[PDB]
Amino acid sequence: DRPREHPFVVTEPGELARGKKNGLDYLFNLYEQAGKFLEEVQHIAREKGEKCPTKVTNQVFRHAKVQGAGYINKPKMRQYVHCYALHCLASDKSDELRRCCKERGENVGAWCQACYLPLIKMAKEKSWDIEGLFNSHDKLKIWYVPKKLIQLCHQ
Amino acid sequence: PREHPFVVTEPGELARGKKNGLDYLFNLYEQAGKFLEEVQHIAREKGEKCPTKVTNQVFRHAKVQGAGYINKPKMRQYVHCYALHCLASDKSDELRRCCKERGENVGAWCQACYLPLIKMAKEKSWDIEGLFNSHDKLKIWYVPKKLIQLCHQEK
DNA sequence: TTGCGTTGCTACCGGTCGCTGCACT
DNA sequence: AAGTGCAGCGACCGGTAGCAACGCA
Repeated sequence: DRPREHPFVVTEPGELARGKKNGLDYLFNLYEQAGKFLEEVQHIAREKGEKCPTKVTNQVFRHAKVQGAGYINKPKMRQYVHCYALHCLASDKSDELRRCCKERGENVGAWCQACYLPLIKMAKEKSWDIEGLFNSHDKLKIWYVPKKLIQLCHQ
Repeated sequence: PREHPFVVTEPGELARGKKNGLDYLFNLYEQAGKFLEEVQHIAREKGEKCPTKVTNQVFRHAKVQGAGYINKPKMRQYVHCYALHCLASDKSDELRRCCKERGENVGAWCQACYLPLIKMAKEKSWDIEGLFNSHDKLKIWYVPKKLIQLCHQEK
């Protein structure tokens, strides 16, 4: 029971998946879901007067799992947060990057390495990486900055 | 079961009854060492990765070897003090002898053992890692976070 | 006995490498 | 199916907060 899911594959905005595979608009939505689990946990925290998370803790993951959403797991969500960042911040540029990678016949893996360079430049436009994630956008607030992003960002 | 609480001691000065001295403390790392030695060897024979340092595996090893008394959090707590004993036993010992006068708790002994360390961080251009890497022992012990930042703050 | 403070160490955090499982010749 | 290439996510890592338990008041 509770089986594995089929791989992601690069899509244009709006585009739907090719059967036994998933699109990137799905991927983004997943994060939004995670959000709605953190919402649920936070409520379960006030009641029972426990400490209120503010971010995605392993708890939340555990929680999604038990309500049957294992598809929201820790390593995946980290694997692709750099991209969720891109989508949230400059959906414009995410969208274009998706097209480019689409018509160049890229796999999802390349996309990941690709999505880095814009973010870097966006940081150059600003300064503090954390700032961006740091409650800059209500959606990106709940997620931790990845380590790699931080070090490389300013180099 | 739960080890007798640590209590500050001069060099030598074997403690008595329901307590353990600081010489015993340091002897714990010495032991940990022989466990890493044992692990390293096994890995070779089992053709797996041989660690340069004391990893969760080693701890687990010892527990099996009935030496739970060597555990992760503890060693970490006191890792900074051991550094001193290794590097400048001279200075460590004086810290200890003084501490017999005031008869403070181990908590004090620790949070104080730092001052002399950071002093050594100077001269060596705050290359703590190098410093640990210098001694034959210590090598096997990951520099603690506090030390880096608490040193870094001064910088 | 009665209660507290200190501290040993369970138990879990946030991170993530690299093994499977899966999709195809 | 065996073989290869991808990628999901199990299965740990290194850290450390904070509860019990013990030893002392």
